[PDB]
Amino acid sequence: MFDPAEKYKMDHRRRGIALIFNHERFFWHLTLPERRGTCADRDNLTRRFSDLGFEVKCFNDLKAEELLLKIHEVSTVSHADADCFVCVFLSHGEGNHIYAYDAKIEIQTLTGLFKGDKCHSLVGKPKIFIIQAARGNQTNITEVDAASVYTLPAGADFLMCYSVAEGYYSHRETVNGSWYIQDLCEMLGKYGSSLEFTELLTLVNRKVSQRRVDFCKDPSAIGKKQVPCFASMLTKKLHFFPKSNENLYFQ
Amino acid sequence: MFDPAEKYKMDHRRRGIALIFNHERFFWHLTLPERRGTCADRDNLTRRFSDLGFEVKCFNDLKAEELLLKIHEVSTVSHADADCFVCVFLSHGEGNHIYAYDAKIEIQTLTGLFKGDKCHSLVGKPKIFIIQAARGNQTNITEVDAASVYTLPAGADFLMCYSVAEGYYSHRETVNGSWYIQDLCEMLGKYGSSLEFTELLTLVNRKVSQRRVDFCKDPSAIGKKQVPCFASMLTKKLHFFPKSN
Ligand SMILES: Oc1cc(F)ccc1CNc1ncccc1-c1cocn1
Repeated sequence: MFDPAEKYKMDHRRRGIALIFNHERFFWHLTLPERRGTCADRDNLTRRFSDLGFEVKCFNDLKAEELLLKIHEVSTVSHADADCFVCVFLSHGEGNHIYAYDAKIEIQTLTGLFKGDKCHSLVGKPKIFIIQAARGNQTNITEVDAASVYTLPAGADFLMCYSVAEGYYSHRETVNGSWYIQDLCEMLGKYGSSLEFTELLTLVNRKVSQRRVDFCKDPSAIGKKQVPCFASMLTKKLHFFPKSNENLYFQ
Repeated sequence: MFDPAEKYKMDHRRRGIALIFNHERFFWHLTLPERRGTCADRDNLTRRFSDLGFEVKCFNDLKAEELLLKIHEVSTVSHADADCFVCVFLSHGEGNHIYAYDAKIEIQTLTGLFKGDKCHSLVGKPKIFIIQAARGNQTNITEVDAASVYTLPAGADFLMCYSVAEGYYSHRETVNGSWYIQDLCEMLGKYGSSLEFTELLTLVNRKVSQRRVDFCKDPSAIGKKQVPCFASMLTKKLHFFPKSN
């Protein structure tokens, strides 16, 4: 019965939830810079994921306790009537940690909450994480952070998506937002509803790698390329085809 | 004129080289077990990559010096007339290291040799690494190792492919070979020449995740699932369509 073109089942009543944890400022005693532009990212993401049928829930500058609570909440709610789950971090990070407002959180513990064992409603459905996180270096300027967050995998049917890989650099325009998120969102706009999601993420890798970094306003920001990646542990093709909502309840 | 279905150019004279570093035994003072079965893997890989047009070059139980030499050799030869480059490690590993016969080698330094800067002939062409490596635990039995090798990325136009992810377990049958390699090679056989390579690797993730581990001859090998992954830094679709000659 084995099928090389098998797709994830994306015919549930609702598409599912897209969390967006958005971090602009941090507690003084962490000594991390403002991520001026992260709001463009949040809004651009919010729009593109909405037009794909996600209930988008944004959360600005949560402390560790608040963040762990809101994400544990979402893991224990039923996704039984949902196609998939998306979770997005716009912050600083280091190694296997993302930064909340007040301290770092182990990424494995956030993905761990949606592992088949602990969230039955999502077993066999895609769990996509998107992570725009790097090291805080210290009108519209382009700021550049060094890659810092390990490009971890997660578990069966997870897709981990990363702004930048080891040895490369992450770019954020202070008005237009992160290079990764701009190009992710451009591709979501044009191709989200037709293309297989990893096919799309590959276009994002081209779009971002192709961005030139030879003629730069800061002389020290020259020759710092951005190459994003993704770690697929998906088992099927993933498409976000428009859902039929013609005389149906999808709330 | 940006194109969402853009493919890597796979119309060069030759397909390219597939290295296979194959490690069965290790120096006494490392205390790592025989990988009985790794020869099935090597032969199965050799066949499937040959039928796709690769010049396959296997190397059995090289010491660190020998391995670094053979792979530096290959990085400095011209691949100008080649579609891509494949490199395969069948060994033990830990963190960001693969085991040669006599000591561990930093994976970044092996991938580093094919980074655009250092190997011009391969810039903009896919560089695929496939890594069947885990922690040596100590007729046809199924042996089970804990995942140990970090699922690293590499650079523009690299595809890093991994037998197993953090928290999961890697299986090798002592005659039939590694679960990952069996299912990789089955899929290469059936679909290698038609399917996009990441589409294929995804089938391998299904095939291997689906392998049941509830009714096992060893009671202690029960409930140890295998989930492989891949870290794509590819920028285009990758197909191994039959070359005309
Ligand atoms: O993927 C894994 C597999 C395992 F078996 C064990 C652990 C990991 C996660 N580690 C990483 N993953 C990707 C890039 C870097 C790391 C890294 C570097 O240092 C510490 N971690």
